[PDB]
Amino acid sequence: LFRKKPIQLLMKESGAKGASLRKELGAFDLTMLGIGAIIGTGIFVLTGVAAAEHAGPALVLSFILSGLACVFAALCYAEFASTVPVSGSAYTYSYATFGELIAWILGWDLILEYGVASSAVAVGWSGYFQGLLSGELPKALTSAYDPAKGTFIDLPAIIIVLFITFLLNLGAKKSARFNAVIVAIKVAVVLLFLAVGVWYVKPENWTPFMPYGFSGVATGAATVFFAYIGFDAVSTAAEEVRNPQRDMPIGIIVSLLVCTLLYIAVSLVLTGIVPYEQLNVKNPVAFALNYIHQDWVAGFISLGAIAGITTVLLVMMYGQTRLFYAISRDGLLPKVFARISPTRQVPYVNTWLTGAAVAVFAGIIPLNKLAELTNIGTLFAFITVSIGVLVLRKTQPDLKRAFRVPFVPVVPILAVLFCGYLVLQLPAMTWIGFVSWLLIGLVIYFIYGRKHSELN
Amino acid sequence: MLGNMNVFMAVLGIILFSGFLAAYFSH
Ligand SMILES: CC(C)CCC[C@@H](C)[C@H]1CC[C@H]2[C@@H]3CC=C4C[C@@H](O)CC[C@]4(C)[C@H]3CC[C@]12C
Ligand SMILES: CCCCCCCC/C=C/CCCCCCCC(=O)OC[C@H](O)CO
Ligand SMILES: CCCCCCCC/C=C/CCCCCCCC(=O)OC[C@H](O)CO
Ligand SMILES: CCCCCCCC/C=C/CCCCCCCC(=O)OC[C@H](O)CO
Ligand SMILES: CCCCCCCC/C=C/CCCCCCCC(=O)OC[C@H](O)CO
Ligand SMILES: CCCCCCCC/C=C/CCCCCCCC(=O)OC[C@H](O)CO
Ligand SMILES: CCCCCCCC/C=C\CCCCCCCC(=O)OC[C@H](O)CO
Ligand SMILES: CCCCCCCC/C=C\CCCCCCCC(=O)OC[C@H](O)CO
Ligand SMILES: CCCCCCCC/C=C\CCCCCCCC(=O)OC[C@H](O)CO
Ligand SMILES: CCCCCCCC/C=C\CCCCCCCC(=O)OC[C@H](O)CO
Ligand SMILES: CCCCCCCC/C=C\CCCCCCCC(=O)OC[C@H](O)CO
Ligand SMILES: CCCCCCCC/C=C\CCCCCCCC(=O)OC[C@H](O)CO
Ligand SMILES: [Cl-]
Repeated sequence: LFRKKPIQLLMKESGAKGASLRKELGAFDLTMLGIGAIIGTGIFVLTGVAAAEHAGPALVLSFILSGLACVFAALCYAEFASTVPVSGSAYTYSYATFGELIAWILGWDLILEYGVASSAVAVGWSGYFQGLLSGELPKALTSAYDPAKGTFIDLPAIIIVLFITFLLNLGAKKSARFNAVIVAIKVAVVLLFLAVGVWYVKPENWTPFMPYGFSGVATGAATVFFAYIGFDAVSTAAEEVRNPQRDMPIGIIVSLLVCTLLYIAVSLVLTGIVPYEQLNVKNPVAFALNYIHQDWVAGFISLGAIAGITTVLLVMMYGQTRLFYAISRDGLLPKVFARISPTRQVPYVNTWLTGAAVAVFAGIIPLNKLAELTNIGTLFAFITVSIGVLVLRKTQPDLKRAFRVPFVPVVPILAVLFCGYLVLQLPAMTWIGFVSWLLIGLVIYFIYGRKHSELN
Repeated sequence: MLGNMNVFMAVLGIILFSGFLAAYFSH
């Protein structure tokens, strides 16, 4: 059940995959990788709805609490990327520290999390694409999820997934320079909203600071936690990094700490321009600029959001596909094969099927539910890795660690407590989907999962 | 790297130039 995977074995698979691949990537390229995976739908969309219905102007404290939970968690991931510098996240770490049973549960949870996160990202993207087009407007009933009045499907959200699914299937190799271009488009547009929006900030809009009390700051924090998911993606590039033991921890923590500051500033400027009660909009940042008659800058920020949110979508789908290739190689799920040449067949993952699943949920499920369901799965993964550092310090203490978590028990415990606190802040119905999904996975392990590449 | 740092820095400046410009010409 708790049969651990030796770190030596994880080095061999990473060393076989990254033998051909060229190494250039440094601390800067990995910070871009991190920022690219972090800034997206969370800050561009969730921030509006969360300020209007959960915290109000106090959404800034809701970003601090939520931001602190991720810092303590990211510090744990950095110790893991320093110690096990292989192309892989939480699934690989749990397999080395806890063992097969914990790695399967978390693994199966993240198959859902990356899928559900892609739908939430694509729903957010749609609201910015629709907002930009008007000023145009498509058929009224193909603009959002199925409610009681109007809309049936969110067609732009269905379409963007299919465009991303077509790109990943085209097999076009990644360019670190091209990623520096898009990440700068995203960073510059955020700074532009801050620099232009500061002039129109009415401190009157901040006066009823905590209208929903601290209870509202806490539920708000569980929502806007989503915006911080993405720092784990720095482990992808491990087979292309010269010295990954000290560059990947830098990338993880730096990309996170940068975004936390932008996030605090965006919250203040947003609630400062528009009264909290008017921010429940599909495009809050474009709306705030339109509210104060900066129409040209608003469209320019809508463009940056479209291009910038698209990179979040590509990462999420890739991280899921990579995760399916890892679970099946370990024998915990069956092996699919497809001919790469007319006479040469290799292991395959059906991206058209994994992408179709995402496209459907993106077109029918409201953003809030999708985000809340990603938040539960991610918080439990974060708690697992945090304890993983402690378990790896007790068992296997001799391992080389270029980066070490500052305070040996305290910080990993704090991450467990802060994340644990945010889990208790999510709606009760969010547990129905998450738990039932885990029961399905737990059944899979006893029937199939015990017929894998470590039973021997 | 290096080229990737310069490429990043240059586009921030291009967008911040174009942005500050368009912002000036508004009610
Ligand atoms: C680094 C930051 C703080 C400084 C640069 C900000 C740029 C974007 C500034 C420089 C001058 C600014 C303008 C100065 C004066 C006015 C008139 C007033 O009705 C507020 C908006 C408006 C129209 C400003 C819009 C933003 C603007 C173009
Ligand atoms: C220069 C010649 C251009 C010719 C014009 C036609 C090509 C269209 C290209 C689109 C960009 C998308 C490229 C595909 C990027 C895939 C990234 C990937 O495989 O994974 C994600 C990565 O690891 C983390 O972001
Ligand atoms: C302690 C802070 C240390 C950091 C120092 C950074 C200084 C950056 C430059 C600022 C000048 C521009 C000020 C723009 C401020 C927004 C406008 C404002 O506050 O009021 C409207 C104005 O007074 C009537 O037009
Ligand atoms: C690239 C550089 C971007 C830098 C962006 C700044 C950082 C974010 C700070 C936010 C707090 C804002 C506090 C400023 C309050 C100003 C009040 C003001 O301008 O009031 C005028 C009037 O009341 C209304 O029209
Ligand atoms: C094996 C099964 C054993 C049975 C136990 C399973 C847990 C059921 C939980 C229900 C939440 C009920 C929520 C009711 C609505 C109140 C929401 C609210 O305001 O909550 C504030 C705070 O969270 C204080 O509950
Ligand atoms: C504090 C108030 C806000 C002010 C905001 C300032 C930041 C924006 C920078 C613009 C210049 C960007 C272009 C210059 C940097 C790229 C070129 C470079 O670094 O070097 C040249 C060459 O590439 C070597 O080989
Ligand atoms: C939303 C669906 C509509 C999408 C519409 C997209 C535009 C298609 C037009 C021309 C193809 C360009 C052909 C000219 C480029 C020749 C080089 C080439 O084949 O580049 C591919 C690249 O190297 C590896 O991706
Ligand atoms: C007019 C016809 C022009 C020719 C057709 C070109 C296709 C359309 C353009 C861009 C695709 C944008 C999609 C988003 C690309 C994201 C790339 C990315 O982040 O790739 C991973 C990175 O290289 C490592 O981290
Ligand atoms: C900063 C306010 C947010 C505005 C957006 C800025 C975007 C800048 C982009 C990338 C950062 C490049 C990496 C940061 C370089 C500093 C690295 C560092 O602090 O330390 C290196 C090492 O760990 C020894 O201590
Ligand atoms: C501070 C509160 C948070 C509010 C948000 C920040 C506002 C400050 C604005 C611009 C900083 C400059 C951004 C330009 C990115 C620089 C990229 C880089 O390479 O930085 C390393 C070094 O500074 C190269 O000299
Ligand atoms: C949270 C409760 C909601 C639960 C929502 C359940 C969604 C099920 C929908 C579609 C499945 C079909 C699409 C997935 C097909 C997978 C194909 C694939 O990945 O094949 C490669 C193989 O896995 C290599 O090991
Ligand atoms: C058998 C046990 C299985 C595990 C079952 C776990 C059930 C969820 C737990 C706690 C939150 C209960 C209330 C959930 C709905 C309200 C939203 C919330 O959590 O808090 C609201 C806040 O306190 C005011 O706004
Ligand atoms: Cl006007």
